[PDB]
Amino acid sequence: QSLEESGGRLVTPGTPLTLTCTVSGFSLNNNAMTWVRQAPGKGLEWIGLISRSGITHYANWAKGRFTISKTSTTVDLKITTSTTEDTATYFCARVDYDDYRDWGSFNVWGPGTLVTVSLGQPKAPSVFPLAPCCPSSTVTLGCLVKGYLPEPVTVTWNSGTLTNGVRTFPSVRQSSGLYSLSSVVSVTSSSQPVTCNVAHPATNTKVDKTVAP
Amino acid sequence: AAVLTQTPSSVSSAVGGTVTINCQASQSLYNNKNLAWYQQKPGQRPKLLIYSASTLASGVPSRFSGSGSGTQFTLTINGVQCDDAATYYCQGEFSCSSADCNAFGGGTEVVVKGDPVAPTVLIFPPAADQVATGTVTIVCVANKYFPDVTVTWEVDGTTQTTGIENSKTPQNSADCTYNLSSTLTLTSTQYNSHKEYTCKVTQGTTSVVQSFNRGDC
Amino acid sequence: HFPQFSYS
Repeated sequence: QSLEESGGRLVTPGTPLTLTCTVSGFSLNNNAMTWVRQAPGKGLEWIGLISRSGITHYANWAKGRFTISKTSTTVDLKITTSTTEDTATYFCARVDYDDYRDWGSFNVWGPGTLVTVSLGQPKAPSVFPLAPCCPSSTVTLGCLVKGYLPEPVTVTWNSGTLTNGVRTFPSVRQSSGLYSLSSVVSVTSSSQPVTCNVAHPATNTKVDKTVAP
Repeated sequence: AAVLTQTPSSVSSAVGGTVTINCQASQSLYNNKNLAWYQQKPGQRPKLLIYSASTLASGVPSRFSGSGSGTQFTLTINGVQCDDAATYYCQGEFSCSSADCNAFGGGTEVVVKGDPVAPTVLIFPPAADQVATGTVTIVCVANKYFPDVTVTWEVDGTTQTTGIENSKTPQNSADCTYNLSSTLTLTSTQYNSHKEYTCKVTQGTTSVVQSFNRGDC
Repeated sequence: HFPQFSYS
């Protein structure tokens, strides 16, 4: 009943990558699985699938560079040699057929894992407070999260307990190849200081910035 | 080979309108009707809406329907809601012996037009510790608006033509509104050698402006 | 044959 992909990271062009999809609530002995990817800002693209008895099928574009294997609880995707065009979120999904009919669809999906095929090394974000120029009754504060590689970062406020009035904008990749985003929160003049918590798994970093008007 | 040609690539609909999306297969589908439709909210995984051309999946509202057979298929949203702002994809199954077993259409971005709301605007001067890094990044936000806006930056009255990156939140699921961040990046030398920084957000004919002087903040 | 995926 749930799927979780792992293994996404920054990949040097020309090197191999293995992703894993861990399955909870059913056995792959009884369920076919597929991998699908999506480049940033682009469409879904089918890669290949593995049947219950372990027969693999690949898109023609993928044949010979992508390999699927499985256990009863995991399914892997190995990329032989990676290139920039392989930068994508990779999803695993259940393929919906049984011994009586084939419904044709992929009806259970994981959240995806992000693969970044790029030159560069992992780089932790620089975090800067956002506050208005110099009391106002209602004020927006924030954190600018600049210059990181790869995606993702996670931004929370007050350790995830401040929720209402938060807007965390989609990341943008700069021409440098680094990423940036801002997160803002609306508070009022009666509020205590607010703290943005910025995590960057690729560099095992966690940085807090406390902001007040 | 086997492909699905999905049209349109984008469409905008008022709340309560009807949206039909077309998927044309380049060859007949497996079982004649194994065409599925997915919804994808920005940054989220795909969700199955319809399978076998016309069967509504689990957890899908009745305003979604699908039709077709052979090579021509459609998805209809009957009475679009703000929550329906998303990208939709068809997916066809083909005979593995003659083509790729599956393929996706190229997607359709659906924008939902809600009640017009003019933006308010905020500008954020750089934190004190930015300028020592050699680069300064100024942030402007346009709040809670519909329809789309354009953003321009002016530095001592000169409209900027580089250094600007914009990012828009997904449409709000209740009221269809957007939020926008616009960031201007300059060198520290450029920043320190200019005074007035203005973010101008224009919706139709109507501009809203926020400014600061480097000297003041 | 069927399921189609369960044949090379």
